Amino acid sequence: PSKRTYQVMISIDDSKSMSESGSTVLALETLALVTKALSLLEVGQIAVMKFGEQPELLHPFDKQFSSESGVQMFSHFTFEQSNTNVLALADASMKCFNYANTASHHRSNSDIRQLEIIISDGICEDHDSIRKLLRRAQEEKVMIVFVILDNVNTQKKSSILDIKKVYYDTKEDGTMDLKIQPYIDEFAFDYYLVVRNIEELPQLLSSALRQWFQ
Repeated sequence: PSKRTYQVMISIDDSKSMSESGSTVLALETLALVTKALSLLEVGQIAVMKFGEQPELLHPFDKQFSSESGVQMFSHFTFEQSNTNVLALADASMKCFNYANTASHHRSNSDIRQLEIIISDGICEDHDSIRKLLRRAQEEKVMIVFVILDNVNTQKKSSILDIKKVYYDTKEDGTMDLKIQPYIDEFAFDYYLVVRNIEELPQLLSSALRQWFQ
């Protein structure tokens, strides 16, 4: 291995689609599985935010310093058990955008890449907001990762159609452009991927590793 100084914020969806237990459990437990199994070394730490209709910081980078804090605090931070929210993308984005990056920037006084991991199931109700959110991230040199839930909490046939329908509509109505949602992810480096479950994480980590590298 070799030097890779950076810090990471992980933002986990707390909207209505997370109301199915499969979505919340796998997303939060996996973050916890990773964190617990992870040599969360000096190279970079993890800050975690929850977000629905509004973002909530669950904890700062160095707050749940001990994995034990995570062992108990995942319950402390239980996501809505029966979720009825929407994703206020613009706010969730600006909250972690400003917080994680500013905190990292000041906190460590060093050569740290700013990475944000986005865990959600797809297109947001206000995805149009991306044109500015993207703009801001670009200007500020902020790196992101987008993990797309298969439109969880909707019939599997609908997980597909809900997102493809936006595309289908995009094709006819010249007003519309699905691209704005995928757009936020500059996939040349800031790759995004639709997944079924937590076992696609090794792909992410590995792809991300090369981006962690350089």
